[PDB]
Amino acid sequence: AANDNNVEWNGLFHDQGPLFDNAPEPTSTQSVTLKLRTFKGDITSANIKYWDTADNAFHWVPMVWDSNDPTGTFDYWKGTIPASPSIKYYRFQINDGTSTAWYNGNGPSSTEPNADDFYIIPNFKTPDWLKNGVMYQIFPDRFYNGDSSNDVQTGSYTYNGTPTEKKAWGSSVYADPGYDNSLVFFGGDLAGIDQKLGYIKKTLGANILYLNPIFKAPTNHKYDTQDYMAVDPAFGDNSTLQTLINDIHSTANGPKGYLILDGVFNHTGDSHPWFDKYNNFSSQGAYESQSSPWYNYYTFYTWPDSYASFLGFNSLPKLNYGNSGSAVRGVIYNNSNSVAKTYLNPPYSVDGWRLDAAQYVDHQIWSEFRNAVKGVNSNAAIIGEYWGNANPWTAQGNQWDAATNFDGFTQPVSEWITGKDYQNNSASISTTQFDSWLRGTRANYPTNVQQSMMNFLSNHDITRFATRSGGDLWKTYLALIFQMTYVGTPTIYYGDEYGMQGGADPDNRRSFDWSQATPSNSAVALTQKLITIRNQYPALRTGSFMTLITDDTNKIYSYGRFDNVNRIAVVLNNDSVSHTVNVPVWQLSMPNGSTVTDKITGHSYTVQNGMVTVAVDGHYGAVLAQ
Ligand SMILES: [Ca+2]
Ligand SMILES: [Ca+2]
Ligand SMILES: [Ca+2]
Repeated sequence: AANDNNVEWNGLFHDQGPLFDNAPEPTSTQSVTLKLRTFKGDITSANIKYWDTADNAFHWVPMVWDSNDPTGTFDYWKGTIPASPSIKYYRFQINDGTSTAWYNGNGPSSTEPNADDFYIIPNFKTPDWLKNGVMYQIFPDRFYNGDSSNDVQTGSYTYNGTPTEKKAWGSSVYADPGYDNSLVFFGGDLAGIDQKLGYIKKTLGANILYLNPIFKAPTNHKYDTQDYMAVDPAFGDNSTLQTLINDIHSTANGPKGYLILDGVFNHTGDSHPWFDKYNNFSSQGAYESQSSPWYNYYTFYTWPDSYASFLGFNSLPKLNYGNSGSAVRGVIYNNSNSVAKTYLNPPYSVDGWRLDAAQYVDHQIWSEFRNAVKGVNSNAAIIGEYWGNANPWTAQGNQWDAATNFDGFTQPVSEWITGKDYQNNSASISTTQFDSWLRGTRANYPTNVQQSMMNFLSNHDITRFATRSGGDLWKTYLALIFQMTYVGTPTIYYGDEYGMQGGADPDNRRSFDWSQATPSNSAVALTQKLITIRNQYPALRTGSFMTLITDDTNKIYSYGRFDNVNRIAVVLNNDSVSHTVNVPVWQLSMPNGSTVTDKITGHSYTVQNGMVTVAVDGHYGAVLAQ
């Protein structure tokens, strides 16, 4: 490159990783020094242009030449945005004489963008353990039966005229004729989770557990809460929960762990005493009388049978949060003994809440909720359920730390690798489309939020990845290599690590086959290897992300994860045959003559003419680190 009236887009880079931003989670008094990469000698000037919410105006900061990279291929330019408490948004103007390019979260543009600016949100922190962790999601009835004494039996109780059914471990999840799918119980419990902490924390290496609901409720899924304050007896008691939490937190039995609970705060069950549709309590619920002590906890359109609910399910009546200081806001979060606080305080001290159905609870309520949660424990995580762009609950730093990454992770991964959407409908995307989808969805979020997103291949509300993949376990390998090297918390839905299959609910909640929970299962062996690799390299958790190859002919995707210390080129082959790939590691400033090691195999390579040449099997990958 040269000063030649032309900005060369291929040389340009910025994100908020360590090489480019010295303060990605600044306080009010920390200035933000930003670096923009270009090809060496390519440009004549560059400017940071930032919107300041303090004065509703743009501000321009001229940049200066900072340095070359070690390979001598690139310049870095630098400039500093001043310290203050205000939210700010920035982009770059990049000039080479009569040529101008713009650059922001969406990359380069010939025209000035007005969306996808980078974020500066002073004093907004997400928990660093969430950014750096690996999460394991457990649907408790189906993971491990640690104790038969608490098992629900066939006919133990009835709910809305149907008896419960016990089914044998490993059998079909579908209720036998006459029974109901939501009242089928395999016997998994908290004691079982406790007994399997060595599998989770050592055999795999995950350090965060996320549980589907565990509080008293008549169904097997327990999203129809009857008592927020009691562990459901099928799963244990509150003392079992305390013991489980202390064993999760222990550093003596594996890495220090964290527990995130499912907070079902949009709605209760229809059998909650506040509602009491079936008169299970002496008290009078909202369904029973318009003079009920809890009548105003719900919203009736025509009392008693037409009321607000989750998605039209009459079993899930929607809570009326009223306005600030209301009784409902009190019992859920404000009161010293609220549901949200109770589990965050001793003797529980859980590490976060996953917010079920969170889009149906307004932004004011989530802002108050954040204050309640973070006031007890500033390092307790708040992850909202949302299937789209969760910017409205994340990008001002006043509500959630992150969201369930359906839109930025689960869907594009599904469509690229399996050719199906996550509901197993036909929907395929190319490698260029995959890369574009990923970039646009990252750009929806502040960097800390991106790094804290819950990135799962499957969950309890979508079809299993291994079913979408038609049973080809190598598609799971590929998905795992991507998952464990991408931006956001890798989240393993129990069983995905061994290739568990399953269609739509309830078949996505099969009982876990413990014969497969060893490194003799090749997917488990790869999962363990990848978690070890992710835990070795901060660049994989909090590093920059740069696209390197998007090859739609050979179905090759390559990207770099890199920081001040490490440079890692991930190379993924989404074809059904091997490809030998020339990896442009020069883009990551890996020097000529240096060595890289594929951390999956231990195979070593030498960088030549900016390239590493590696053979990658179909539906597999290499993780080329130095
Ligand atoms: Ca130039
Ligand atoms: Ca049990
Ligand atoms: Ca009653």
